[PDB]
Amino acid sequence: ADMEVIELNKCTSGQSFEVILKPPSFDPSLEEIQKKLEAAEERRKYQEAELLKHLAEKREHEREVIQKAIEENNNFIKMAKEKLAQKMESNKENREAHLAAMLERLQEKDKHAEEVRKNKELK
Amino acid sequence: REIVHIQAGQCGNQIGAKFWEVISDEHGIDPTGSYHGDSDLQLERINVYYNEATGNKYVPRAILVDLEPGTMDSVRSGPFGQIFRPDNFVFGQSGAGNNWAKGHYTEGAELVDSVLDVVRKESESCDCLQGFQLTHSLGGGTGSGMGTLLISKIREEYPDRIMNTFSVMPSPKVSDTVVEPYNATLSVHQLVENTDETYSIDNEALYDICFRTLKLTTPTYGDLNHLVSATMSGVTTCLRFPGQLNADLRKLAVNMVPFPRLHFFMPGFAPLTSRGSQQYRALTVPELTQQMFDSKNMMAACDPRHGRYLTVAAVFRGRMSMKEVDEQMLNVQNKNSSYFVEWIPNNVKTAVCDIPPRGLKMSATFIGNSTAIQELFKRISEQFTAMFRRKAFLHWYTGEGMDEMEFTEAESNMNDLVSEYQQYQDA
Amino acid sequence: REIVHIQAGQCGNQIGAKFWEVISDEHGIDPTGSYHGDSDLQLERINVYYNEATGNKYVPRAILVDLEPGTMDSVRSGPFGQIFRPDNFVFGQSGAGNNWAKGHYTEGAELVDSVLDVVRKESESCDCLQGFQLTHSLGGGTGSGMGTLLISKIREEYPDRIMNTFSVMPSPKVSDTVVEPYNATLSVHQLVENTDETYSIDNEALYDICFRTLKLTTPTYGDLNHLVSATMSGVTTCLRFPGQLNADLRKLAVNMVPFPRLHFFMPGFAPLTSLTVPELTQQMFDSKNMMAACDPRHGRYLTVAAVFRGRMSMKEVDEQMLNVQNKNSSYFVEWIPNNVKTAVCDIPPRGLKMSATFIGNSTAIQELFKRISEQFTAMFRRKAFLHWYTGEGMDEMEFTEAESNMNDLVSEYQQYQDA
Amino acid sequence: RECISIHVGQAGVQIGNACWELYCLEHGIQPDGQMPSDKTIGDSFNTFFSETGAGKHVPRAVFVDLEPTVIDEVRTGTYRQLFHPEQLITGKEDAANNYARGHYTIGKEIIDLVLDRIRKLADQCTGLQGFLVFHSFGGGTGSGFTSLLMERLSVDYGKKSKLEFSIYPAPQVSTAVVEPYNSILTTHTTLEHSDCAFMVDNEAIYDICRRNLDIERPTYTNLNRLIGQIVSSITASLRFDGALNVDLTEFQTNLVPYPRIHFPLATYAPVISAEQLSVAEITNACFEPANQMVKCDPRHGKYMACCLLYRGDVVPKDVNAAIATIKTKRTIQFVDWCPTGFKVGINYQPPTVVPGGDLAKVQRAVCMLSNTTAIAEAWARLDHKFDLMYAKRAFVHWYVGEGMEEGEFSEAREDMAALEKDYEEVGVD
Amino acid sequence: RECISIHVGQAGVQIGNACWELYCLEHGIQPDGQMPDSFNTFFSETGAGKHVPRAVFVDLEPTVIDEVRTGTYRQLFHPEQLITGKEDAANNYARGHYTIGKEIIDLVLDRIRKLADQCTGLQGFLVFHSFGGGTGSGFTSLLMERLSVDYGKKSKLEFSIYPAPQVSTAVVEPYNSILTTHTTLEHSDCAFMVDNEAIYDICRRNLDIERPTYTNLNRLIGQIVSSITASLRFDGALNVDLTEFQTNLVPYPRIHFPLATYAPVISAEKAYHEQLSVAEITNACFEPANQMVKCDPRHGKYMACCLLYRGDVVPKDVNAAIATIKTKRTIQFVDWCPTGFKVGINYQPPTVVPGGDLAKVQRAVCMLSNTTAIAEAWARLDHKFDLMYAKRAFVHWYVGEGMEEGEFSEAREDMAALEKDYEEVGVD
Ligand SMILES: Nc1nc2c(ncn2[C@@H]2O[C@H](COP(=O)(O)OP(=O)(O)OP(=O)(O)O)[C@@H](O)[C@H]2O)c(=O)[nH]1
Ligand SMILES: Nc1nc2c(ncn2[C@@H]2O[C@H](COP(=O)(O)OP(=O)(O)OP(=O)(O)O)[C@@H](O)[C@H]2O)c(=O)[nH]1
Ligand SMILES: Nc1nc2c(ncn2[C@@H]2O[C@H](COP(=O)(O)OP(=O)(O)O)[C@@H](O)[C@H]2O)c(=O)[nH]1
Ligand SMILES: Nc1nc2c(ncn2[C@@H]2O[C@H](COP(=O)(O)OP(=O)(O)O)[C@@H](O)[C@H]2O)c(=O)[nH]1
Ligand SMILES: CCOC(=O)Nc1cc2c(c(N)n1)N=C(c1ccccc1)[C@@H](C)N2
Ligand SMILES: CCOC(=O)Nc1cc2c(c(N)n1)N=C(c1ccccc1)[C@@H](C)N2
Ligand SMILES: [Mg+2]
Ligand SMILES: [Mg+2]
Repeated sequence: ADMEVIELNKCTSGQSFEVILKPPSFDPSLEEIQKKLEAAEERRKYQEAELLKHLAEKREHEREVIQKAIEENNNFIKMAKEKLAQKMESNKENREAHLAAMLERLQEKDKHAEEVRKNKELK
Repeated sequence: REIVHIQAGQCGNQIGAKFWEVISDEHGIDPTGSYHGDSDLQLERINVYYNEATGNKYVPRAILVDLEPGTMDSVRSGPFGQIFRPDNFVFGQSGAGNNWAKGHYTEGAELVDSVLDVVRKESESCDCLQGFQLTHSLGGGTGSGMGTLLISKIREEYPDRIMNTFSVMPSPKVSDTVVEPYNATLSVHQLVENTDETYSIDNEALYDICFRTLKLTTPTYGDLNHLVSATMSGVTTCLRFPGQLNADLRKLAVNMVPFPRLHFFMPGFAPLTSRGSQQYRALTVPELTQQMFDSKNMMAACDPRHGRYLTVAAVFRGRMSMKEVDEQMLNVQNKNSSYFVEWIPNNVKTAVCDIPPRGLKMSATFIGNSTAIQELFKRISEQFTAMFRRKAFLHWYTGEGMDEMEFTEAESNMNDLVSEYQQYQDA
Repeated sequence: REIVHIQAGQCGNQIGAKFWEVISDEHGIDPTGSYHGDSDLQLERINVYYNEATGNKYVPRAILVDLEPGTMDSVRSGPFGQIFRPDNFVFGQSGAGNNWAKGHYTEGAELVDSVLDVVRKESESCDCLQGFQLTHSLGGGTGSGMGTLLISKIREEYPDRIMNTFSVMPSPKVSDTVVEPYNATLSVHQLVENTDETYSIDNEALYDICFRTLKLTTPTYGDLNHLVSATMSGVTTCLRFPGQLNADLRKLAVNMVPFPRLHFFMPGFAPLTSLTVPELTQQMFDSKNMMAACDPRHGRYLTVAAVFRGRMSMKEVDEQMLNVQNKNSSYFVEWIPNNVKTAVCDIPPRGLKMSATFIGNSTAIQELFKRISEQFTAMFRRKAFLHWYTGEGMDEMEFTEAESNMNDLVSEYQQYQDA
Repeated sequence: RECISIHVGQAGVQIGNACWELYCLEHGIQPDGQMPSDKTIGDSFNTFFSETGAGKHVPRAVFVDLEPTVIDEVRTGTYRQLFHPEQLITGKEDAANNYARGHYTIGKEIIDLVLDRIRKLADQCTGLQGFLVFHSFGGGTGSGFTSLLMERLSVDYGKKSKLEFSIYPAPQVSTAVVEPYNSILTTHTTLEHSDCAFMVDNEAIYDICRRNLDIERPTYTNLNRLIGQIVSSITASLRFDGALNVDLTEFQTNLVPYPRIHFPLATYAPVISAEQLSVAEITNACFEPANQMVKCDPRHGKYMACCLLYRGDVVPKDVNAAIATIKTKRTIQFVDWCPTGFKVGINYQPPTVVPGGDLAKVQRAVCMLSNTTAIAEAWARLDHKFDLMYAKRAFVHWYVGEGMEEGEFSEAREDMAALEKDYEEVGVD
Repeated sequence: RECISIHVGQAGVQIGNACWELYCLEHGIQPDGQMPDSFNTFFSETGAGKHVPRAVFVDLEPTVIDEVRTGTYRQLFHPEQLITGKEDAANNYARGHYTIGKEIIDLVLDRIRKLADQCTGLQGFLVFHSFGGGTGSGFTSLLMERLSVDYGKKSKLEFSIYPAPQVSTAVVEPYNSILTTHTTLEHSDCAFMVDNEAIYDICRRNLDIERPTYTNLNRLIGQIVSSITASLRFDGALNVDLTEFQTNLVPYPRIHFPLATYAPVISAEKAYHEQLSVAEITNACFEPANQMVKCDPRHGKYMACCLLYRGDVVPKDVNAAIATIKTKRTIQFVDWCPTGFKVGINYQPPTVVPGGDLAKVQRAVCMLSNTTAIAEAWARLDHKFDLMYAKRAFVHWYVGEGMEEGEFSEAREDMAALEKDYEEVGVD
């Protein structure tokens, strides 16, 4: 706009200068936070120590499954080891006095046949 | 697996003889020695009926009991005489009486132990003894009375193994003794509690089969034993022959008896006669089936009409095709469908062995748990208490060492068995 | 920086084999020895997939798990056989069952510790282990059940490092076991909480890509693996090749997953079997060429990566890349801004002058979960074949505990059709 | 890995002898045990045989019966060379067509010995799998010893599964009336100790021969050759190693959805008599009530798990479109809640038949293992006999006799009633 | 007096390496350090032969720092002055600031303190770093917090690389910029943003480069930076010392961000056309094309304006040239501050990188404007950030490494309030 320069300095390898054109027209850093950076680590250290206290969780549940299975299995063997031999010693006991129940009928057609000749040798 | 044979009494023994010589033919044995025959089967299952001794030799597993010499030296002097091991004969000496008690109590028990002493041998010798069978009369003491004892003493010693008899139910027509009813009722009692199966054989039948069905005028104890002889081969075959069954005798019973009492098979046969009559080859299968299922061809006098078959086995003989057999067998279960029980399902099984009997190209034998057997029992108890009226002949047992109520005590045990078969006219 | 590889299960393993020999070609390695090829690049980033041993030698960083000999002596007897270090093989002996529980609980945990023992000593050997990747089936136990276990035991030991899988989601058509739905739903749960990215791969797709798209009548497990083999080379390349990316694997994940569940990239490929740029592009963005059985139509793209291959002018590449994002502008989300980035490495694959691969985080993946969960509840219904796991020591409701975890992951993908 | 065959009972034994025979043809073993194929030191068929000594190839089997007789014919006709004299236990006295005898009376005595002679064979096995128990349904030792075996095997062997092949009994070629009791007895004690169980209806086999083989009235060894063929097509998967069905679990993980429901229905493909069929046509035979293996009708019961076991010259490229028009022509028939099946098992090994046998050499054969609810038809067709007898105590007293309980009968019929119920309880929604 | 350069982050480092290179050309130092007051403003006369840069280079991978101890220049630094750190920041601020930062910061901070100790009256620091992107945002932020504590008055000038969709790879970018820029801004003094897009743009129009490289872009930024730092390396009046940077450029504590514009970018291949007139180049500075951050200052008000000339120029020319920038183009000044133009002449003709892309020019111009239209890119950013955080988008990676859901809220908060100051400077 054709202006006048306010010459502001000259030295070895240069020259500065303002060129005002049309008047202007009248119109705490803080150190304490090194404890903020181990506040951040306050919550990391918590998170990973929880997908651990929740993971060492899904763990000794595996202990169960793995064994609360085997422990339900032999639960069947030692149910069915006597669902056998206590069904089967109820059997040996059952027949044997159904043999006797046959034989003690014989001693009875027998110790009567005896007493009916001791009655012939008396008639 | 192995079976022994007790054969006691004049009637029991003269059956036994003919039986033995007929089956001895089928396997082919010299009156003494060993095998003579172009067949080769025979000997698979000769094991079962013949304990074999040194040299060549084959000797039956037989015990012959009688309470008097007479009828034992009949066998030894007759047909297949000296075939039986000498001291397998248990002699009698004494009376027989034709009286149950003498044979079951006094003169019987007098022997008995000596019989038990042969059986105990043969059976204890026998490598896997399966069971015994016995033959005898039921009216008359030495058979009916000794045997019913034998069996009672046979069990108890052998609970274990299965028992089995061809017993001869006596008729008012064609018999010797007024008393037989008394005799029978007493053994019938005995049997129904100590045997596992009991082939019923009426002499009423046996005689009737010869005059109604043979024209045979003077029927002996000869031609008449002849039938029983045959019928008995019939029944036995499949424990002694093929390998198309396998016939455990136990299996055989379990599959024949529903109810532990009532093991009273009335038997029957295919063809017949011996002397002046033949068969012009024509035993055809069909005419062989509605023949073994004809009552006028039953070995007990009943009539498997009134009274229904509980179970029924049949076994066929001869190189004939069974592709017809099941198909005739079928047919009769429709042609007479009414008179099988339904409540035991597949209750008539039939099998075939194919090496014919003496003579006869094709033949059939029928085993038969018919509650029409009630017919037989109810006939004998009909003349029994017609005797126990004001207690007639009874006095022979009165003193022999028997009791008042003991007759009645078996009059009753029968009268139950009667109304138990009528109880199985079921639903 | 360095990555190890776990390859477990008959399906997991026969994939792993094909993968390895294909990438082993790209770098050029003798069935045993070392480099043979006129190229020179290869070896910059061969560091990453190959721990090298004495003599000449190169040996993969590989662990092979199975719960029975059978399919391991298939690799050792087959193509690039005796390439993997002898005792990097973890044998099974026992049953596998085609049953999740046996592999995740009983016969699995029985081993496991021996596997952990190889990994621990490859990874601890490894100078800066960046992460592991795993391959395996999802319907059938030794893979889906052992692996889901492996990865659970792999984290916890290595929280730290990032996990990653090519998992093969099974189909009702072309499969062996009635039960697979049960198997999958059980691992889907597992994965969605323990992996950082998971390449979904339908056999429904794999097969379909062969009969609608290849005139191949009797599709093997051979020519069908072939695809995954390829698609897997595609995905990996830029952690293993140029230096125009640099692809931390972590960086790679952070820039691919918005929300910590839902890392379910359906992939895709350019050409097919035993190519111009435009016609390469509008083919990798076609469904008829996706690796999950989806249709990236009903469901919008979350984030999307494509990797291009072949000395070609890429000035054409983004000029076609932009084009898809306008001729298909509706179908990517707005609320993540520059959410479809691509990169180009120029060393082509086995044969094939030009090629491209598409990793795609698409909510249309919900379509695949729904489809399994649909035949899963229809089975857990009157509590069907469940009895094979009943007595294996698993819980009645432990199924329903994963059945629901899934139905969430469905209606989250659905909850990201938002505004 | 390994795999032991037990055959108890006259029927079991002969089915056995007639398929160890057919195994032997299939794997090329001359009777004496030696085979001139390079497949022995001690893989492939080692599932069943053991490479014992330096020459022979003994079957991993044990044979038990309570008579000799049947076991006796093995130590008789060539094959006499094939087993170890140990592996065939015989037992003096018979079981007599009676379970009580088999389980309690005569069993007690021999079981200790058998159980241990099995334990010999399991000890020459690094990782044994399971047992195959062949046995007759009805009939004595077959029902009763089998039952006792399984109780015990269940105790002496943990996981180790058990597959039974039962011979469901048939009026026409039986002899035994008491049959039904025996089957409903065993089947009750037996079923919680079993894993999956192939019934074989004698009647249906007798049937096949009378229609398909032109045999007038067919023998036992007629029937056995047929069953021999069927079993060998089932076991086929684990003997040559199949491209599916390759272990006992995932063989059957396939077949039994519910613990109780074991009983799959089998159907053998081309039974055709010497003195060829299309891949399509044979598949379209499997679904024909005639060619079935248990007399029933699955066109009206629902299917709930379906296998197809092919054997011979087949490209899957065929199997498929053949199945396709099994669904657009015939009766689909699927349950409320399980896919629509068809695990398909290809084995390239062409089927061998017995040399002067009844059937001919076939190019391709199919096998279809279906778990349909219509196989409970024969669960009642049995029951009804049992009911209509026990109603009168019929044959009971033979059992109470050997030692059994009046109430143990009640109790077994109680089980079928409840089973017959589960099977009805799987239809629709 | 003295003056230390810090370059954190892949981007920082390479911008660095490509302008230490250009410094080296300008002051005549052969790579080895030896060259056969003044420019001691940047280098130190260490030992008897060499001329080590007063710099420190930090990154969290090796890789990039590794390239330097490789290609000649390898001779130029002290092995100490390049800190590398094993594991990556992974495109994520949290990681850079809190997780992976913590560990290395105590070391760097001290290795800087070595360089400040061989200096009698140190001035301030120049921090080169990428805006978006991991270590660049995150470590920088932590650096500045700490440099602010360890160094009193001593001012800090930052050169940020405002990130651009076409040549980036990262989606999560925006978050990282808005994050740092928040913690960073109360610890900074004046800050030159550099819009990759705008540079990518210059090359595509002005250099004929089809799809330009990073090392393409860097040579350009190298040139611009070296025209800014120029004042304090040769010493010519105006910007003798860092203090003055702000005194001329920042009227308000917050408003740091000046807009740069480099003059004659023209490609050898055109290197012999009758070169450009003192007038015409000035008349380029005011061209949205030749800008340094993509926006439009023809509509935003200017509030402080510098022209930094370099080469053969008599001020006589400059003037009447400016005169008809007024009577032709858009004046555009704020309510209350003169009408600018503090003009800087430096006689040192501008040197270019030898087999580079641009040519040896006789005269070049540099225009440093503090316009309120540079807040256009403050929003073009924000909007991305907004439209993501709205869905939590990528957040969980952060909460993950250790951060606060609410620390995000709080940074957008700052931009919101800034974007406001920047609007609040128009008229009255
Ligand atoms: N399919 C078939 N069934 C048979 C065979 N042999 C016998 N049976 C049947 O076997 C069933 C009875 O079982 P068995 O083995 O015969 O009798 P077991 O008591 O177990 O054996 P035994 O010692 O002979 O009594 C009946 O249904 C007969 O039909 C055979 O070879 N094949
Ligand atoms: N101008 C320029 N920008 C770059 C350069 N390298 C990366 N960027 C940009 O920087 C942003 C990513 O910043 P980076 O420096 O790569 O991230 P960083 O964590 O600082 O570097 P890393 O150590 O690799 O993580 C993206 O906008 C890139 O476009 C470069 O060499 N020059
Ligand atoms: N069929 C057959 N029955 C006979 C024979 N002899 C007699 N009986 C019948 O059976 C009854 C009893 O036989 P018997 O031998 O006299 O009895 P014993 O005292 O044991 O000799 C006889 O009274 C006849 O009814 C015989 O030769 N064969
Ligand atoms: N593509 C691919 N999938 C397979 C392969 N083999 C089996 N599958 C599939 O994976 C699922 C079962 O995996 P499988 O390998 O049998 O289980 P695993 O051995 O216990 O891992 C089924 O749905 C099959 O369709 C194969 O080798 N390649
Ligand atoms: C001393 C001889 O043994 C006897 O006294 N009596 C005996 C004879 C039988 C019989 C059975 N139960 N008891 N059953 C048979 C049967 C008929 C058809 C199919 C199966 C078997 C045939 C063999 N004959
Ligand atoms: C185990 C091997 O690799 C993975 O598991 N996961 C993986 C691989 C990627 C990938 C990504 N996100 N995840 N992204 C890529 C990419 C494409 C465009 C821009 C940035 C990256 C290409 C290089 N490959
Ligand atoms: Mg498998
Ligand atoms: Mg038996």
